[PDB]
Amino acid sequence: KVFGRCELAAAMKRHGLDNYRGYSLGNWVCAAKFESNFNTQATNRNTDGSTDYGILQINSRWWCNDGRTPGSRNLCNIPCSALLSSDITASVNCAKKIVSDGNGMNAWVAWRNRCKGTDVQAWIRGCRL
Amino acid sequence: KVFGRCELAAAMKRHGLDNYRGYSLGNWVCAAKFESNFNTQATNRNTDGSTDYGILQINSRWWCNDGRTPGSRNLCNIPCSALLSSDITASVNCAKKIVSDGNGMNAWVAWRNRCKGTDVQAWIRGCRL
Amino acid sequence: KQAQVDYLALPGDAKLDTRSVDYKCENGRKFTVQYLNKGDNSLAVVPVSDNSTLVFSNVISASGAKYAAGQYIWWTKGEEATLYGDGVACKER
Amino acid sequence: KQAQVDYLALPGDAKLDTRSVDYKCENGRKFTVQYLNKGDNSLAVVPVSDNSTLVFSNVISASGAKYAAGQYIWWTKGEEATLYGDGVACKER
Repeated sequence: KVFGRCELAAAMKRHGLDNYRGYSLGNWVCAAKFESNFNTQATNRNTDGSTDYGILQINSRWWCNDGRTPGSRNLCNIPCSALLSSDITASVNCAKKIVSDGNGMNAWVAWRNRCKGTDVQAWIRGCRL
Repeated sequence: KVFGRCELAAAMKRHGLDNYRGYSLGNWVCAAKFESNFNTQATNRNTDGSTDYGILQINSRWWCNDGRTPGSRNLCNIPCSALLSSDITASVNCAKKIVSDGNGMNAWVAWRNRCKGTDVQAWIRGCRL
Repeated sequence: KQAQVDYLALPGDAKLDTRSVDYKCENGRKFTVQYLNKGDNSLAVVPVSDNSTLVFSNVISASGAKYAAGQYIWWTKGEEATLYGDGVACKER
Repeated sequence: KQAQVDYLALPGDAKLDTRSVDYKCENGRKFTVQYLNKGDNSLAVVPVSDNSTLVFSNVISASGAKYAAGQYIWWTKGEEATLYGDGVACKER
């Protein structure tokens, strides 16, 4: 499923992402936009043998287990396949742990290169949350 | 020369360290205390073959050149010997560049382990500035 | 002529996977990176310049493959990459 | 019995210097670190635990020797060291 922008913002707001660890809602919608383009089934292989999964592209070396990545830490203790549902719960929860563990949103390459320092609030405007 | 605490705080204030890059005066006096204990001649060898010099323990691999450290970057373009004066100017200027280059005060191991999250304002109290 | 090379032993008995990838960045630069993945260790040997090549070590991140060394960060995402430090955008090729 | 070994090629022709140091940390842990210094590259092979040993790469800092790998930071200052990540105060011996 490809979430709509506002549709995604409303779902993320229900989970409590607005101001989660000090990050306003727009930051989360923004990271998803540039990480996956709102596609819950997006996957991308990386140079370290890992793969990024889901709408928030959770990495298989550090956070989830996809059974094919060397040196897997599985810190969210979850199979990567569980992060590909049209319901973003599993992703939001692992994302909360990632940011909760001090990793900050700086942990997302797309957020760092496309959201950091921008008008992130714009990503929730017109949405009527 | 071993600077006195308040004696050091006054000198650092004259250089403009208070609120330099958003870091209150206390952070700078605190970092000196735990890095060198206010001794302008302090030197410490490290596992990477570098040496830390002066009251702010500036590193010979990244910032100054002591002519005996492998892979020297000398980003402050200065000989480490010039960082051992009883006048902290050279040290303050290189420290300004280090923090000005976004390395933050987190760049100092002593600040990170002994000053971060503490009552740093205390290090300038009772000083009369 | 001659040539001498120093080698570091990588820890563990895990299978080693090596790969060389050519890139071209937005500043004209063109170089090749060597990726080494063995168990918990994952490295990237990158020539951050014409006379300086660094051994980067994979560090924790949420997405992509982030590597660190010196004052640089080499962060890859698929065929794309970004070099931060003195980010520059690069593509495989 | 047997033993297999994979080696990493350290870049450049600078002189390589290696040193093994034994530490003891605040949690009772006891291990040995291997330091490799060659040109612009500086590494520290550290067993962050009983079953995981990582190759850390030296990264920029103002003081001490700061190294990074995985979710850990190994920062040394003289005979002292601190390991951050899941910090712990360690010292030589």
